[PDB]
Amino acid sequence: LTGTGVLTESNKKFLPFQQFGRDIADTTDAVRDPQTLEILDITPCSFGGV
Amino acid sequence: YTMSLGVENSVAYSNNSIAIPTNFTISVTTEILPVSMTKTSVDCTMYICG
Ligand SMILES: *[C@@H]1O[C@H](CO)[C@@H](O)[C@H](O)[C@H]1NC(C)=O
Ligand SMILES: *[C@@H]1O[C@H](CO)[C@@H](O)[C@H](O)[C@H]1NC(C)=O
Repeated sequence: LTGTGVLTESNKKFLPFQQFGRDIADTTDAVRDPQTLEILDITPCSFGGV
Repeated sequence: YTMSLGVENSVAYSNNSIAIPTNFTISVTTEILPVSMTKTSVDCTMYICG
C-alpha cells in the first residue's frame, strides 16, 4: 500500500484481520502498522489552489 | 387506479346572478427557491495523475 500523506495515531478499532481502512468514496484513510499493530489515520499532505 | 384530477364543481352561473365575498382570510404562503450551488474547483492534474 504505497501512498503520500500525514500519519497519526487514531481512535479507529480495526478487527484483528483488517489491515487498511477506507472512507465512503473508496479512498484509504487508515492503516495498521505491521510491526506493532497500532491503527494510523492517513490524511492527504496539505494542498490548495494558489 | 386511474387518478382523479379533483372534485367536480358545476359553477352556479346564470345571466343575472353574482357571488360577492362577505369576509376574508389573510393567507401566508411559503415559497422556497434555490439561489447558489456549492462552489467546486478541481486540480485536474492531482485528480487524473494522483
Ligand atoms: C517485532 O519484533 C520486535 C523485536 O523483536 C518486537 O518488539 C515486536 O513485539 C514484534 N512485533 C510483532 C507484531 O511480532
Ligand atoms: C370573518 O371571519 C372571522 C374568522 O376568520 C370571524 O371571526 C368573523 O366573525 C367573520 N366576520 C363575519 C362578518 O362573518
